[PDB]
Amino acid sequence: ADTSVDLEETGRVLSIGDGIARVHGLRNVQAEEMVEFSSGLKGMSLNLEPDNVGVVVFGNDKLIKEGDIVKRTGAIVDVPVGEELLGRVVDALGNAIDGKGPIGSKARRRVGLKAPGIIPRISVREPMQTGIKAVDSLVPIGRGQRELIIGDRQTGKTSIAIDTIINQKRFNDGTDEKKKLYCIYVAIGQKRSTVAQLVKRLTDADAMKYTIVVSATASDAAPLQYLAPYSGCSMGEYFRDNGKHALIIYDDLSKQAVAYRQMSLLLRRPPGREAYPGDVFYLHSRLLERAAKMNDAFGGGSLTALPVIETQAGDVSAYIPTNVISITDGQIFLETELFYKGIRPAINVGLSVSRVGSAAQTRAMKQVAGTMKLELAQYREVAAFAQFGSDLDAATQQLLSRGVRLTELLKQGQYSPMAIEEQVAVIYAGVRGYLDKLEPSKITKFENAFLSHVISQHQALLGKIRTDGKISEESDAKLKEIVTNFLAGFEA
Amino acid sequence: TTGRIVAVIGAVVDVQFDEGLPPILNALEVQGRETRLVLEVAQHLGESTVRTIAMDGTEGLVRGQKVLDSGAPIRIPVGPETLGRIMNVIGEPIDERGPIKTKQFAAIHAEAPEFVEMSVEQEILVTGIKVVDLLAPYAKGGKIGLFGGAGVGKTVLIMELINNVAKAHGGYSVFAGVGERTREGNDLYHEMIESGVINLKDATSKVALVYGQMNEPPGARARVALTGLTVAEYFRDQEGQDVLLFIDNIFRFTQAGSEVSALLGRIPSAVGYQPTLATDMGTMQERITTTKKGSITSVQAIYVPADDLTDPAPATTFAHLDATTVLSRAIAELGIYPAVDPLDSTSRIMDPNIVGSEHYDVARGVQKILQDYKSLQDIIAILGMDELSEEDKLTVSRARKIQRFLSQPFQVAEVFTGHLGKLVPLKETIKGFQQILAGEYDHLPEQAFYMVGPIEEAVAKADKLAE
Amino acid sequence: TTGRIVAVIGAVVDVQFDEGLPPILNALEVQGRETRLVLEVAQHLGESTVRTIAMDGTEGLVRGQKVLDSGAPIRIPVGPETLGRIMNVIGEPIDERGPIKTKQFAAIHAEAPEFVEMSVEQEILVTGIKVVDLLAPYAKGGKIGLFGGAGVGKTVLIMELINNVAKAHGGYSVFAGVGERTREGNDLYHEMIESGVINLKDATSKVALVYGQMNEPPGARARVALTGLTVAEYFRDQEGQDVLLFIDNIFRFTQAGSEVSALLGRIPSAVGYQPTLATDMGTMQERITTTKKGSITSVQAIYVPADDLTDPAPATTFAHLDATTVLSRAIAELGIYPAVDPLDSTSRIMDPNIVGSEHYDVARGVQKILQDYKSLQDIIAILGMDELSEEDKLTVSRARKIQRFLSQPFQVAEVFTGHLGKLVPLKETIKGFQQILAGEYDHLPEQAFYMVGPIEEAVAKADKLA
Ligand SMILES: CC[C@H]1O[C@]2(C)[C@H](OC(C)=O)[C@@]1(C)O[C@@H](/C=C/C=C/C=C/c1oc(=O)cc(OC)c1C)[C@@H]2O
Ligand SMILES: Nc1ncnc2c1ncn2[C@@H]1O[C@H](COP(=O)(O)OP(=O)(O)NP(=O)(O)O)[C@@H](O)[C@H]1O
Ligand SMILES: Nc1ncnc2c1ncn2[C@@H]1O[C@H](COP(=O)(O)OP(=O)(O)NP(=O)(O)O)[C@@H](O)[C@H]1O
Ligand SMILES: Nc1ncnc2c1ncn2[C@@H]1O[C@H](COP(=O)(O)OP(=O)(O)O)[C@@H](O)[C@H]1O
Ligand SMILES: [Mg+2]
Ligand SMILES: [Mg+2]
Ligand SMILES: [Mg+2]
Repeated sequence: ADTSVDLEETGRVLSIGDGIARVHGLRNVQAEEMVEFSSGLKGMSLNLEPDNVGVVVFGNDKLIKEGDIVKRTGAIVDVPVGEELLGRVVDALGNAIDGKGPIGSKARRRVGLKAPGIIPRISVREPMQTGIKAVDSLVPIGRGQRELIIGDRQTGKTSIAIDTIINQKRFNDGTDEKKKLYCIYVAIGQKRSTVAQLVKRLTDADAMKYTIVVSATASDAAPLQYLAPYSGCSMGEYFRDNGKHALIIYDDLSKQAVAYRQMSLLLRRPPGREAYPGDVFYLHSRLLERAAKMNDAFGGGSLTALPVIETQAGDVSAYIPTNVISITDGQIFLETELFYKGIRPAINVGLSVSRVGSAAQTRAMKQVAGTMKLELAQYREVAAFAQFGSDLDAATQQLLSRGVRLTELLKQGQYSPMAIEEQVAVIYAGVRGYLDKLEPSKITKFENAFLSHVISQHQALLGKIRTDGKISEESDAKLKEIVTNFLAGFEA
Repeated sequence: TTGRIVAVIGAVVDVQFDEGLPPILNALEVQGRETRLVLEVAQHLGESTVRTIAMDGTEGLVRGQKVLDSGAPIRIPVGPETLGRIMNVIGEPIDERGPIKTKQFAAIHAEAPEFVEMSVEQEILVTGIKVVDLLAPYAKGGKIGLFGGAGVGKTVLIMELINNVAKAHGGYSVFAGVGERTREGNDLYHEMIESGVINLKDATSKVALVYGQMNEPPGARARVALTGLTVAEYFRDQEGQDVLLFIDNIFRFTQAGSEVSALLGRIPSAVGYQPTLATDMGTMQERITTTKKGSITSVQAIYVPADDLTDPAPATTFAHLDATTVLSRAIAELGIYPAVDPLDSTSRIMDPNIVGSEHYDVARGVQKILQDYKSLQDIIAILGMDELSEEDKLTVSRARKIQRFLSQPFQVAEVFTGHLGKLVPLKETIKGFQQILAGEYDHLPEQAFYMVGPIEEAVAKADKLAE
Repeated sequence: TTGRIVAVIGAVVDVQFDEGLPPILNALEVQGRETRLVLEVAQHLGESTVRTIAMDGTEGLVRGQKVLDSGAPIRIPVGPETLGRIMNVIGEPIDERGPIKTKQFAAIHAEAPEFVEMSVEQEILVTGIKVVDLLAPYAKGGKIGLFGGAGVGKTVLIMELINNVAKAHGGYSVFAGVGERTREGNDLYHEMIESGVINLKDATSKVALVYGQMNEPPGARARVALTGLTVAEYFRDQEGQDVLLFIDNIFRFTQAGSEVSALLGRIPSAVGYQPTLATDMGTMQERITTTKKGSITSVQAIYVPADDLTDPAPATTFAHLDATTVLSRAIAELGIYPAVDPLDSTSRIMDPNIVGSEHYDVARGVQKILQDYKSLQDIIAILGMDELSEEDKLTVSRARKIQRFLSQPFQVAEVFTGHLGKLVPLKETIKGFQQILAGEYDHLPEQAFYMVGPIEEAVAKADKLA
């Protein structure tokens, strides 16, 4: 009596095509459980129907044929989790792809876990410094916050994320464990060579050490790409739940949606708006809710998320775009127009926001950029309203003079994340009007000069601003002195 | 009765009962779960099989799993012992403070008040917000709606109203968070406490809370609003008090439905919506109402997909309101907060017979000029300003100034504006505008009119700006 | 194994088997036909049936007809003996020159090189085309894409590049004509013969040609890319060879895919396309790549339907290139050739640390001015230039001359330009563009810049006008 293949813990492929198996026994599988195919190929029980189980396949369905034996696993899908992953490149399931050996994991985690409720969290209060003035000044990001990077192809979205990860060496190479930030980079639908490039740079920047990279690229099965984000999420909660700090980049959630759409349609689930399943909102909400700030009762750890979304024809109003913008705690909108115009990063002041406000900013920063945002907004307007110098007063001449100067200061190159104090110094200079007489064209050069000066000579002021975290009365006075004088020598 | 699960596909679970088929709306409990899973019966497929919507995750469910008919729709603990507490779609405490010991329980599903139960009193409910008050006054016991696309201020506005109104309000308040951000319920809870609206030590709690956030399955989302609303109807009827109902965001109720609609086997209606949208909305919105027994003052936030007010949802909701505050990204984009659209916001009490003509003439006055200016915007854009008559270039002036005077620093957005929140009284509003309209400030600069409270601050700010 | 034709619809033939059910991807040979008819298994419908995609017209097939499992997937001749030959999707010669006698045979379906196999060296590939070189430079072993609506310049650009680069290339080249014109294959072959890249006498040909044109049934068009692809893979890995791979047009593949998709019985995705669009592009695009073993510089022409770049097909393709040349009808109609959109074409090499900052700065210089022009455009349109600022009018002047200098005559397009084809060396481009920017030519007339190679020629053209 060979009883190994009873229809309760096992089943047999009735048919297979396009990555969907319609398995025949599996009488005791649970919705969302993982099963195994003769071929060592893992799948997931998504539809539990009266007469069959619809199984989504985590791999090339070419090796599956009608009749194959499918085995339960008894487990809802999960993945390796923990410190072992740092510095390693894994696939959507955890397996290493850097051919640097197995991961030494001792912990696992279900990819699909509800985000901590109301009780377990505390208001986001600690900054998450990007290194980018524009960002850190105008659309602040705190830990446990979700902030979106959105824009058309090539407007620079990934760069925002890279610079951030890289800026984290400051604290990670440091002493303080509370300030440390472990990073997770999830590439989705992307191209292998691009990712390989990515991991190189991270390595060259000495950032891999604290980063884990989950890769679910273009040729990866739909379900891998689909799962990928949740996978990476789970690895992040490890840190979050253990009083440690993590940062996760979902690059990008657009390609995952298509995978979801595909996976979903191939399971015969009626297409919805724009062809996507009626639950794409949910697909993302569920995920991003997980990024969170835990109270001291739960370790005070946190997970901060930076999902990316690609618009078309810079149309942010778009259904998906809006679906995600309505979940996150703000957005960074990059325009190609600005980009070409010289405004790099192409952050669109007006359209980008942070729902956390200054609570995620050091007093130093709040001090300098407290009103700047709405100022620039109001600037952009009059700048338009006078593209014909219409009987213009002074308050507005001053308004355009600041506007331009400030706009120049928020410009920034790549791969050179600035330290918080550095930012304050430079913004300071502008906001205070010390630059209102400099020629716009000069500004950038000045900032390089100035920053040079203080860093080299004045690190005492830098270290105090940095340390006190505020701009004291004397610091504000030692600053005035420097700028004004240097500016003059400079304006020889 | 006891049924078995026969199929699981997402939030929708089909159940087969051998004997006695649970009626539609009935709640069923899934046996064998660490957590309580309720399934609401949605349809009778026939063959003694019912199609249902899960009130929670369906992972782990197995074909054949046991399910008992609870014999009744979802019933929740309703009553005064709900105050200061946090509840589930299904009435479970989620604040970690122990059971909710109510004398009674209520089904979240119920008929709406009859026509002969309607009330018609209409009395202005001053908020302190220049815009609203001036142009689209809210009404005590009325239905208010805050419309806005993603990130334009719906929540903040609901936030300042809680502060400016809920806070003094002598009566209960029920805030229901439907399909919104979890971070948000935590911000709010802890604020209610630090301000004593919620009291954890005694019975001075003046606000009950109900939550079914974005991290939930469509099922929960399709119901929390009911739960919430249900709590509120108690205090209206069984106690007869003045309730204040806050829902953020009612859109989520509708999107919830759309999310399972297909799995229920329905041809989609337009824009992807389910074909029962309106009725689904109707049977709900009709409960959210003031009656002769008690009074409700509901403030509902309404999401506008893609910024398109014509979307079947936002569109379908306008008729349910007595007062509407329409927010616009175009306004917000300029830095004008609260980003209300002065020409798209309305109130049923904007009647001379109700607020008076000074009120009225001002409002209308304010609106004419803004309209007058809208029309010209696109034209002087290209053709420039010279050819414009002094007559017509003064309205460009006054208009741009008003556009500003309409902004206001909220007390709940200092983290945003970097400005102390100002509350303005009705007359300070009327007068201030009255004056601008009168030519009485054609000397001060526009900027003096941006982000300030009362007109005097605009005058003071002129000077400060005077260098 | 022998199955029987169960159903037939267009290219979708359903075959049932009794003893051996063939795995997906396996090539079956239909029995009882004048010529080879391969069927590629697509899925197991259960009930002992398989649904397959024909590789040739299905007319004549009859229900109950016998089909034979080849036992493997479509396999094609690979090696140097393919050099100088034209072959089919299924690897048979179509050049009427006999059988392709190779040692090895490869199957058209392979997996993409692994992560660890990737390469990250980034070298610039100069093409001699001003716009390309300056603003969206290509890269050795890189991925280039030419986006173009109908009759905009995709093919002419590929040819010019074949001319300027392929001609003086050490290794091999593989042209794959997918869904395009038959005459084009013919135009090329014979030309290839002439310039000797194809030699019908010796073994000195440097190019292997694979074609499945506008006349084939969908399934063929859906696989030829894979075919050319395979050939290229051989040279790359098996000989650590530096390859060149030209494809015209890769859009066709996706189109082909949409043709059979309904027949496969799938709910359509947006715009009627197959829900597997992206993955299909994916597992295919991912094999067209350089690796540690070998280099594959690949230039692929990407047709844009109805001129809509937001169409799922092209839209989904951007993500697979290292450098993209988006062609514009508007520009072409203005008479600018090549009709390249300067603010829409990009390159992962446009980094100061790679092209040098001199290059980097002119590049962004040029774009900035054109961007600026752009904003002025609304107004210039109703009111012209009159109302413009002295300063503004200056951007406009410069922009109109920078705009003109971006055009250039290709040899390949001599018959239409009426001018002799030109190849401008990078430094010459970097330069000529500085000067323009720098106001060194504010005195010359625009017309002087139109249709020229080096700046030097533009000065002259100015004398000739004057
Ligand atoms: C809408 C087309 C746009 O595409 C451009 C890139 C410009 O957009 C911006 C951002 O730059 C643009 C507005 O105008 C084009 C300019 C085209 C110029 C055509 C010149 C033709 C011309 O110029 C001459 O000087 C002499 C000539 O004939 C002897 C001919 C035909 C450019 O390609
Ligand atoms: N601050 C910056 N200054 C200058 N160049 C920048 C800036 N940030 C990004 N880049 C460059 O701008 C280009 C766009 O970068 P990238 O972040 O890849 O945009 P993207 O949205 O990821 N593009 P893609 O994902 O391919 O659609 C690259 O060349 C970057 O090198
Ligand atoms: N570089 C060029 N210079 C001058 N004329 C050109 C150039 N490129 C294209 N043309 C003209 O445009 C026509 C179409 O060129 P071609 O390269 O065939 O476009 P295409 O993109 O291949 N068209 P199709 O493939 O049908 O979409 C040519 O025959 C010429 O008349
Ligand atoms: N009253 C306001 N004053 C100033 N800024 C505000 C105000 N309301 C909204 N904002 C800006 O808008 C953002 C989004 O507002 P929020 O209530 O989250 O939007 P939604 O309407 O989408 O819920 C805030 O984080 C803040 O930066
Ligand atoms: Mg990117
Ligand atoms: Mg909100
Ligand atoms: Mg062509």
